[PDB]
Amino acid sequence: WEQFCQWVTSTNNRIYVGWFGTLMIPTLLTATTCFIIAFIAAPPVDIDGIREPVAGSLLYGNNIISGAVVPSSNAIGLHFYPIWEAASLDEWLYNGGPYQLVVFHFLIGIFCYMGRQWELSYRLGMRPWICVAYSAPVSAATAVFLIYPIGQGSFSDGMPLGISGTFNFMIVFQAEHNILMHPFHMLGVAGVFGGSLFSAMHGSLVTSSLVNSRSLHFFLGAWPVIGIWFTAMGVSTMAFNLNGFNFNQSILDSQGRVIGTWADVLNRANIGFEVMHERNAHNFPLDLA
Amino acid sequence: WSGLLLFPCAFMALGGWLTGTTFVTSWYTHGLASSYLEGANFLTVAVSSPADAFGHSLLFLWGPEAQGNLTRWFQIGGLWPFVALHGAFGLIGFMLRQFEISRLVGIRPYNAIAFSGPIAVFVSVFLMYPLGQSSWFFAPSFGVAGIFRFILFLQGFHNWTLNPFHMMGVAGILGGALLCAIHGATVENTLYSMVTANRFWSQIFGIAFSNKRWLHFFMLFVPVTGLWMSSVGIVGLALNLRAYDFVSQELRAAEDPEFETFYTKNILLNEGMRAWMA
Amino acid sequence: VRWLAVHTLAVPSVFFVGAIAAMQFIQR
Amino acid sequence: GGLIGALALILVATAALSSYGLVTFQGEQGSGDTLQTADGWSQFAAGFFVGGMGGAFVAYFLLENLSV
Amino acid sequence: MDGSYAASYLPWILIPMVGWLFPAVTMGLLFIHIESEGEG
Amino acid sequence: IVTSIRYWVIHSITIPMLFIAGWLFVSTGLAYDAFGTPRPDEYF
Amino acid sequence: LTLKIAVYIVVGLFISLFIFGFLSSDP
Amino acid sequence: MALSDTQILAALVVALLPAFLAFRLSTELYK
Ligand code: CLA
Ligand code: CLA
Ligand code: CLA
Ligand SMILES: C=Cc1c(C)c2cc3nc(c4c5[nH]c(cc6nc(cc1[nH]2)C(C)=C6CC)c(C)c5C(=O)[C@@H]4C(=O)OC)[C@@H](CCC(=O)OC/C=C(\C)CCC[C@H](C)CCC[C@H](C)CCCC(C)C)[C@@H]3C
Ligand SMILES: CC1=C(/C=C/C(C)=C\C=C\C(C)=C\C=C\C=C(C)\C=C\C=C(C)\C=C\C2=C(C)C(=O)CCC2(C)C)C(C)(C)C[C@H](O)C1
Ligand SMILES: [Fe+2]
Repeated sequence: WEQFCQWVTSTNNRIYVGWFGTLMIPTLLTATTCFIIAFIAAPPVDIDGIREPVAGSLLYGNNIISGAVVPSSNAIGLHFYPIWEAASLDEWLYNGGPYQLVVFHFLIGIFCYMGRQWELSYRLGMRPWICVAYSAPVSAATAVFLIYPIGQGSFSDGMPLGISGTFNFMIVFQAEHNILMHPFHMLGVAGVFGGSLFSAMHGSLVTSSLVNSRSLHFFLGAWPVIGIWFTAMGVSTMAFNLNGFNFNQSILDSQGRVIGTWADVLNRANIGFEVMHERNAHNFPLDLA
Repeated sequence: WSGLLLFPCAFMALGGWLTGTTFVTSWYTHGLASSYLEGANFLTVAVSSPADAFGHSLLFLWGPEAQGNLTRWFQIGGLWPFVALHGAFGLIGFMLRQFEISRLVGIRPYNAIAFSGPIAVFVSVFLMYPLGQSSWFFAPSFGVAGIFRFILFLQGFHNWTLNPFHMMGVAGILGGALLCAIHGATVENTLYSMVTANRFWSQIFGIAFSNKRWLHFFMLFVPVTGLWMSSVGIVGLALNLRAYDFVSQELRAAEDPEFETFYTKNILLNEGMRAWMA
Repeated sequence: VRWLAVHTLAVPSVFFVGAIAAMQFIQR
Repeated sequence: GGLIGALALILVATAALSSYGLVTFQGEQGSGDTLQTADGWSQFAAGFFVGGMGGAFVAYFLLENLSV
Repeated sequence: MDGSYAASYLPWILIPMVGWLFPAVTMGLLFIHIESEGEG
Repeated sequence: IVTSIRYWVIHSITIPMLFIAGWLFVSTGLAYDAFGTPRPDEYF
Repeated sequence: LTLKIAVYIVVGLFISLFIFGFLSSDP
Repeated sequence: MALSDTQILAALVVALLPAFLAFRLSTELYK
């Protein structure tokens, strides 16, 4: 058996494995397989516990953009729902259990990807800042995929594994939490903007010279990581019904009537999003035949 | 040379923004308090866009829209065109400044071609979109909250997320951030010293980097290209809305209560958001 | 020159910060 | 050094005067005495500041040799 | 006064603020608050 | 020498009077009047 | 329930193999 | 080796956050 371990820990393999890879590869492969199957042929997954089934599979009439692996059902709630707890396969398919399986095995896989990165980095004789950098996307994924469902108390409102699902999740998140006014999404925005700025500037400087750098590269790589850490922490805080600043109706007059600010308009837009229609006393047709 | 052609204009734009954020009010342009004087905070203050009473007129100081007066010139909201126009002039001035610095040194201008992205973003978001719109009242405000309000308005009226150009711009921004972080991390890891990182990525990622100049070019190119495509998409929105709307799914879902797609729910959100403001 | 380059920013900033300092009290 | 000390002292004096005016006449206002009112006391404090600067600077100009 | 530690200019401004600016500001605000009439 | 003395004197005359000028400008009814910003009492 | 048992043994053997290999790291 | 001034400035920037959190906690406790 020792030859197998010698190959596993070998720093000569064409694609490195390491001891973390021995657990990374099965989880990632399982996640990819079940995600592909659920994307292609999943049945309509009812998502809100009412008689409004939602379909997110290609075979059920969706294109690439509109396709999305539907989150679990509100009937599930936050409960662990493996296949053996399903009395048959059809209920598990119709209750969004594929989503839970995908997310769990994928989170294990990305953690093991971190482990593999560090293991190769130290076996190659290098100080491992690459995992310090890679922790930021992992932290963001955990915050938006595991921490938020637990904080909200259900897996239904998790981000669907689809392009349109991402947009719907983001808009509903803004409506219910006002993430834009929360300082940590601004920290994340500043982090990614600074990352792009430093990328452009550093590339221009290097290419213009094509024929303090230490700390320069250090801060260059450190700014976006800190930003992503901060925005992941902000999302995790938002999970337990914490929101951004509410500056609405914070300015009055001598008598007591609200003056109104741009934050008031932001609040009005959020309320408009959270109810997709008009308000009351807008002259419904009184008489119908 | 041109390094003195942007300094006065940039300084005037900064001074105008500072004056607006603390003294002028948006009562007669938006019915809101948008400066420190009324009681607003740092996030709330904004140089609000002009009112919907003139159209595309720039509200010049010597123009008859204010007749040389200053209190009127501030109440009409000409400070927004003042700030935006001076900022754009100074920004193109810095474009030429990087151009002339590169010419003086004698190396190929690559800081200018990279800086071109922000120029396109500014001229598209703040100038071309209101030009394509009815008037400046729908132009974005110069404020933290005004920017968010403009973003939500564009989502409600255009489904900007579904646009291919904003999608590829998001991809470019995130790729630029990822490349920045990965380059910094690998440099502080090997701290030449390229063979170690190349082997590490060949064994980890398989598709490692051929050369450090190639990686530097890629991190130069991804975010600028993303910004350029996003600006082009906004400009298109001004002219021809480039949103691929799958009306087949819309009709399939309208009369079938047993069918629904996240695109259909996005359309629901957009149309309800439209109906929300009458 | 450097004199203008510094004073054009310094001479309004103190005025403005004093203004904001007073506004931090003028609020009822 | 004397000028700097005098200017700092007069500045702190004006701050104390303004604080006293803020905390004293914030209730009912009368005009029997224009010094014993919020606006009157604020004007008194401002004029006191400018007079302090003027007097300190004229004293320095008298005492200090040359420097002209 | 000066020292050989990094960022030697920080005490030059930080110490006066914590010695003059901060105490003056906090005592002013406290005096204003403890004297505001009504709303007992 | 004397140049530093004049520098200090010139920077002592102007900074306090500028700060107090700003304080006076916004404390009285000047900031609202000049900039058109309404006072809180007039608001309807 | 046979699927539950199979998954249990599979994941248990995987984690046991990983921890056993990590504790006897040859390099 | 000794610290760098950038480290000191970064430490001050980091310490800004507990100041804001402490102000919020004190204002909450005042109620
Ligand atoms: C100018 C506009 C602007 C900008 C720049 C941003 C920027 C950002 N927003 Mg934001 N937002 C905006 C407007 C904006 N926002 C508006 C208007 C709204 C209201 C609708 C929101 C609502 C919003 C929400 C609700 C959330 C964000 C989040 C974020 C952050 C993204 C973090 C991320 O993707 O995780 C990092 C990247 C990942 C997690 C990707 C996974 C990486 C793993 C490790 C690898 C996976 C590999 C893959 C599976 C396969 C490999 C490919 C190949 C090898 C095969 C980022 C800072 C998110 C956030 O804060 O993050 C926590 C978030 O949850 N925003
Ligand atoms: C869980 C991880 C994850 C993954 C895999 C994706 C993947 C994607 N996002 Mg996304 N996103 C995430 C988290 C994630 N997102 C989070 C947390 C947020 C904030 C809430 C967003 C917000 C967001 C927005 C706002 C937008 C996207 C878009 C996209 C798409 C193209 C842009 C892109 O990724 O380029 C940046 C990254 C790279 C260039 C690295 C390589 C990534 C590869 C090329 C993507 C393919 C991975 C694929 C999904 C794997 C599927 C399984 C495979 C077997 C096929 C892509 C499908 C855009 C879109 O709709 O375009 C279609 C878009 O506009 N995302
Ligand atoms: C409670 C811990 C503590 C204490 C007693 C001190 C004490 C001191 N610091 Mg110091 N410092 C601290 C923490 C602390 N430091 C931390 C955590 C940082 C990192 C941000 C610094 C950064 C720092 C710098 C950069 C400098 C000092 C300097 C000084 C000296 C000048 C006086 C002063 O504090 O004002 C200046 C110090 C500050 C403004 C630090 C901010 C206060 C810290 C961050 C938190 C304190 C909160 C505290 C618990 C409140 C308790 C309230 C209680 C009294 C009721 C003095 C010996 C100066 C010096 O060495 O001069 C020679 C100087 O230049 N400090
Ligand atoms: C996140 C936002 C953002 C900001 C704030 C910013 C700012 C800056 N980047 C610069 C450079 C660059 N930016 C680059 C790439 C990028 N920069 C980006 C994003 C930004 N870049 C992105 C995304 C990229 C990737 C393409 C490069 C390649 C460079 C440079 O070479 C250059 C540099 O060397 O940086 C150190 C400088 C521009 C100097 C100039 O033009 O003088 C003129 C200044 C003027 C005209 C004043 C601006 C006034 C503006 C236009 C209008 C007024 C705005 C208000 C005052 C503020 C409103 C705030 C509201 C949003 C609330 C400045 C430090
Ligand atoms: C004459 C007169 C009156 C009677 C007064 C009598 C009999 C005595 C008064 C004595 C007084 C008021 C003495 C005041 C002394 C003030 C001192 C000692 C001030 C010292 C200040 C220092 C050393 C300041 C140092 C600093 C400054 C200026 C800073 O800003 C910070 C740094 C530092 C601490 C060094 C009354 C009847 C009260 C009123 C009438 O109108 C006028
Ligand atoms: Fe580099």
